[PDB]
Amino acid sequence: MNFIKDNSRALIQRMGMTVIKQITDDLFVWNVLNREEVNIICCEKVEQDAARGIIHMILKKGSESCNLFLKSLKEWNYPLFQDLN
Amino acid sequence: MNFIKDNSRALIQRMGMTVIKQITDDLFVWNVLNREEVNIICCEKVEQDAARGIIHMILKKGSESCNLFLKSLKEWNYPLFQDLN
Amino acid sequence: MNFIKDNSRALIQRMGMTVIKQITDDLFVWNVLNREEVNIICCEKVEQDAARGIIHMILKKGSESCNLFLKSLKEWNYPLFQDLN
Amino acid sequence: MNFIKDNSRALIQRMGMTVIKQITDDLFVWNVLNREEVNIICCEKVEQDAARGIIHMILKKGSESCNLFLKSLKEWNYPLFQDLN
Amino acid sequence: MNFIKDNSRALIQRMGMTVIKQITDDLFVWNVLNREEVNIICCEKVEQDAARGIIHMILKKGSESCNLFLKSLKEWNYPLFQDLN
Amino acid sequence: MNFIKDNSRALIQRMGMTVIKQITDDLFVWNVLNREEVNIICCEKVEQDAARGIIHMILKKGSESCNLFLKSLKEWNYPLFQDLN
Amino acid sequence: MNFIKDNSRALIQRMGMTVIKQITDDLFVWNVLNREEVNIICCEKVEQDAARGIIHMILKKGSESCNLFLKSLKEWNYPLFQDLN
Amino acid sequence: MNFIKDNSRALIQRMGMTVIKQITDDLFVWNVLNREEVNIICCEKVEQDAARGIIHMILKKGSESCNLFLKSLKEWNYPLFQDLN
Amino acid sequence: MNFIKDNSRALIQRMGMTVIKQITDDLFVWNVLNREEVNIICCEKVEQDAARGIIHMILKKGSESCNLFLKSLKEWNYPLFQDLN
Amino acid sequence: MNFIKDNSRALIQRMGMTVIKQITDDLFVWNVLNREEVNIICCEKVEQDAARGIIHMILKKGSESCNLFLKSLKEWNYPLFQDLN
Amino acid sequence: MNFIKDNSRALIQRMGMTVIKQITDDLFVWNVLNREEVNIICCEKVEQDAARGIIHMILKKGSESCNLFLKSLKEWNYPLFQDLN
Amino acid sequence: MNFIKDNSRALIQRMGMTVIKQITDDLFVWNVLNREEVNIICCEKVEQDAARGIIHMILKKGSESCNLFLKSLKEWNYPLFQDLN
Amino acid sequence: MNFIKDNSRALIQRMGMTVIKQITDDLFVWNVLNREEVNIICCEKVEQDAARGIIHMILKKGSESCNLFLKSLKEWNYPLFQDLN
Amino acid sequence: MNFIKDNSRALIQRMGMTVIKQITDDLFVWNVLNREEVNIICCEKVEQDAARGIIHMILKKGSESCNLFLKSLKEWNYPLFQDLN
Amino acid sequence: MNFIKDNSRALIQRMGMTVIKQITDDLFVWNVLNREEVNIICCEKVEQDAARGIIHMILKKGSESCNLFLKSLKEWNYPLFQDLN
Amino acid sequence: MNFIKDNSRALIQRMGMTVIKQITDDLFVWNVLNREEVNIICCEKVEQDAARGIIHMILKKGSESCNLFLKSLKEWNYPLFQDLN
Repeated sequence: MNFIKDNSRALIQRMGMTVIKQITDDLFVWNVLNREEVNIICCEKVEQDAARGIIHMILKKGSESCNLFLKSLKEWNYPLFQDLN
Repeated sequence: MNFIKDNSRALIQRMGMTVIKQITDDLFVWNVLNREEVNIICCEKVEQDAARGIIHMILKKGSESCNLFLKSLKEWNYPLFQDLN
Repeated sequence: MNFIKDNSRALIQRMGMTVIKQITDDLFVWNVLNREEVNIICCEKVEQDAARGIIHMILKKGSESCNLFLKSLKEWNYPLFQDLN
Repeated sequence: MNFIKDNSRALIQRMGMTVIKQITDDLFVWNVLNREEVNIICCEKVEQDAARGIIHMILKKGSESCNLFLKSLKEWNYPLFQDLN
Repeated sequence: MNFIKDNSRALIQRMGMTVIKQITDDLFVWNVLNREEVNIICCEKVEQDAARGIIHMILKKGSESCNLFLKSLKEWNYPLFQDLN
Repeated sequence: MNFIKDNSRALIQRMGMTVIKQITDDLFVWNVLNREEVNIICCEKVEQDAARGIIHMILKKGSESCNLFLKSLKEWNYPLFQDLN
Repeated sequence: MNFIKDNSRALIQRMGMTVIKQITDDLFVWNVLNREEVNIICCEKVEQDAARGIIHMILKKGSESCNLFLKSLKEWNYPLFQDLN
Repeated sequence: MNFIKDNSRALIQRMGMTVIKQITDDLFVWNVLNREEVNIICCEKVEQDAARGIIHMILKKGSESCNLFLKSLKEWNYPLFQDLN
Repeated sequence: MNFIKDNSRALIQRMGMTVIKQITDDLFVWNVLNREEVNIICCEKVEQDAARGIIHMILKKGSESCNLFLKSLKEWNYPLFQDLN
Repeated sequence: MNFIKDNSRALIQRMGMTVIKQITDDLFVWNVLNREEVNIICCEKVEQDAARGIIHMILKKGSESCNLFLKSLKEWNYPLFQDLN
Repeated sequence: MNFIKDNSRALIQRMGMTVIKQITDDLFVWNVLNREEVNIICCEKVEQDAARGIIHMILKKGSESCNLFLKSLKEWNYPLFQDLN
Repeated sequence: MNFIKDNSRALIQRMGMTVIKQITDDLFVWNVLNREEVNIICCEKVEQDAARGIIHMILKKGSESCNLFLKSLKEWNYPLFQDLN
Repeated sequence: MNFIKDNSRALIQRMGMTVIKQITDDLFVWNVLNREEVNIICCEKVEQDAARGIIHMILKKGSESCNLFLKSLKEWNYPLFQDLN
Repeated sequence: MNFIKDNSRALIQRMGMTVIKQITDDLFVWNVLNREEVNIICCEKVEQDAARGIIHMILKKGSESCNLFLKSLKEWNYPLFQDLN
Repeated sequence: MNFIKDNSRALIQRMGMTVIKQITDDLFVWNVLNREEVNIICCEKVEQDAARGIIHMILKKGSESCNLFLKSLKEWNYPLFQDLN
Repeated sequence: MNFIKDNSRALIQRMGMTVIKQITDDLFVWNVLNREEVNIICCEKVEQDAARGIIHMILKKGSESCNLFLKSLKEWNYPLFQDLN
């Protein structure tokens, strides 16, 4: 995805932990991330580090699986994604 | 395996450490890698280096033992293997 | 132990940190693990990594000392060990 | 359980703390969760985090032990489970 | 201390947070634990984790300093220590 | 700063978390620490560890930026800074 | 760059890990460092070692690509770069 | 120092991380360890490994600089040093 | 190749190990280097020595096979190759 | 020693790094290994390689100095040495 | 041995260093290779060179001593020896 | 062979040691070179000298035995032999 | 330098890696060691070997360039250099 | 050259291998030494022997080609050449 | 020396590289071996070969200079020299 | 000796350099070969040539001095001498 890579500087900044545990919920229900790739993200204390944990697991997982993150970002935390565009 | 060799440039890139410790779990349970060939992989810090550690232990171990890696890659980290095809 | 090795793929998955700090309690009281081999396990953040930390310290410690783990798994977290069989 | 996994996005959202301390009561009386796996759940402040604490302790504990959660969800908080179906 | 080590499985279970903040009070007044070794114990949320925090700071601090814990356990929470013997 | 370095043993001891989240407020408003260097400090549980987190981010940030910490310590928690001198 | 080389003794000292993971974010978005040259930096535990990891990847990458580091150092951690001049 | 070397087996065992970050505070204020030799110690996860990190930096730093460690061990964690003698 | 030979003084200097293990990945997938000619390169500790290991295996392998190195250098580590021209 | 040589295949397998840094502690306190012969062992990443590092420094150091290893193996990691016999 | 000689082209290719240090362990315990004939093998950096080091020490050592290598290859690295046949 | 003789100026130049130890592997398995005619080649330090060692042992060994070298050069180091034609 | 040569037995012993990467920082900023003579030092695993790597690059580089090492040893690791005199 | 001949006793002593592989890089780029006259130098293990290998290939190659060595010695390893004068 | 010659079979066996680089340190500080006679010893890969390198440089260097080796062997690696007698 | 002469065709073939430097160690300690008759053997590069160097120095040195070779061949490299009989 070109969108996630170009906005990755702000998506590791303004994202926030309270939506990261909600986005990685929908990424697990849709069988993208397994349980142990959630525990890599959600166990890190700083919200910027868990934001680095998702995005580098998105960009390795194809381009069609980048969408299911971005569909989960337009549902949870829409005012970021409205301002991100 | 022709599949692992041709995709080895991307499989050392998009694989990720969180699944490498999960794939080398199933490779140990199925008696492919012993314990000391897991410690060569999982002790390396960069996730790209542990990805070079598995694949060069796969390609030396036959062709029928390449499958048990690839069966473990369609279970753990399927959105890579879906996008890898 | 043949039982721990064959189920090691699921025992690093469904085990959970809340019982790992309870199993390695009973492994320390029964003088299997010393204190520094508990700190290797319990300091790791992901619950799958501490689960890899116990099991690879069990399989190196004999076969009769594998039982004291498995006796501690039928006391703490029995619904796993009921479903594991 | 396929039911808990597919509805896990909504079950960490609409569940609520007042029933989570009541469901983990029945999970303790039926010897699924011990006391220390209740203290992992009930000590977390946000009701969404304790909801993530139960469900990831259910999915690791077999499939037959997923039912005793779901029997406790049709007794306590039935209007969720009526609307969940 | 042989007594604390042998009962450490139950002392991290039945102890309880409400006495752990009272025992580590008397351990601070008697100059065993400083303030920062109380903050390691009392900031942990689960009462079993703060119980692991005291006991592993007792067993490292000599054998004569194990007594001042045990004198503080026969004053605060005597019905445990009565049933512990 | 010679003042912060010489008193750093007591400033990681008597500082306290309730003022550390107030000092790192004024350090963020004055554009010294960004948001992610606050999350390194304030997410640590022990108040001595967050006190080690500020001071080692002060001493790396110049000498003129050490003052804005010390101006924020004479406003918030003056009875320490009165007794520190 | 003459500026980075002459200040490299202090830039491996006062830089700090919390900005190094933020600078190497902007170095990746601007296509200077790929992902595996971030994992060489950010996986090292000491903040001085990750600071040696960036700067020796800057000085090998041209002189015009030294600027994009220095533009990212005047945005993230400006009080260093103000005091560095 | 003959005292630190002979008790180094127990000083890497019973020391504990909560005092190691307090001893290496006083070792930095007294200009023995610089900042990067603290980051070698305090970034290691196991408390036994950070205890190996101090003592092997003491025994290389003279004999008169071994005292300032031992003066900092009779202030912080005296019940060890009382029982160590 | 005239380009690799003339810039070989800087290509053994500014190249870096983190891209050398990535370039020799693409050189192996495209059947230029076999596995044992990668192990000559990647096992050498200094990044300048592995850079001498690739280039002297390029210049012996034809001129049309020099391109596949240079195509792999415009993909991995482009800011060198941008500044190299 | 006939015991160490005959069991050297399993002692480089089931030993584990967490006890190797504890055995080479007691080997240093008893003046068998100096500091630089510990750094040969403990700096190697794989736990099997540090296990090869001790044993080949034992078998070169006499037969009476093989005992002090074996006394340190019956104290630290007794369930191996119980199962080793 | 006719088997080792005919497969020596692949046994210096697919063998791997992680099993070569494990095979030459069992060759030393069974008194085939002494210590200095292990140091000829295991000190070579490329895994293909240590594989040339074993096999040319096997073929000089009789035919009955070729078996103890091949018994150690059916225990360590069986998926090669399964695919080798 | 007319092909080896005419290209012998470049085959002692661009060949490389890493393939010379691989070609003389296949020349030994096919019973062309014995072991002592490999030790004449592979013990020479410069890769150009071992390249002079093979080719002058090829041209003395018939013309039909020149092919088995050239079949081993189209398998190992094909990009030379592609560019050699 | 007579001072470095006479104390070279202790300077390869008590120096330590954490200051060797800091001394060779200042030796690079002052244009004594280039980058590839740092990679010879800092890539060696044992701290005694990197200490042998600096000192034998000092004694070959003049006598006036021995001072810039010794000025960097009185800034970084002064308690050694205080005890060295 | 009179300068190289008179200082050849010290230039085979204080030169060092890490610059010899860097000087013979620039001697190859400037078409003085071909590849096989580098392999005579750089394959020798002792750094004094490779230093004898360059200088006796300089003094045979004219006097105007002695300069390109000496220009490469004032760029790489200037503190020798500063102290050599 | 009669002692070194008679024990030279075991001193090239049980000595070990980690003390050989420490003994040849003290042999250089005491002006026995120059730098180039250390590089003959320490550059050899097998620890038995560097042990042959010292002893044959001792026996050529007088009998009074054999002592300074043996004084350096009773300081570094005393448990050999205790068992050697 | 009739045994060495009749097996001299295989003893110059299967012997190997790693034991030849170990046999000529024991031949020197027992005052058979002096130092200069070791340097004739061990300086030859091919292991078959050093094997021709020992045996033709054995057969000239009596018959009772042939035994001390053969006693040193039943200690070092016994699996040859077991298969030689």
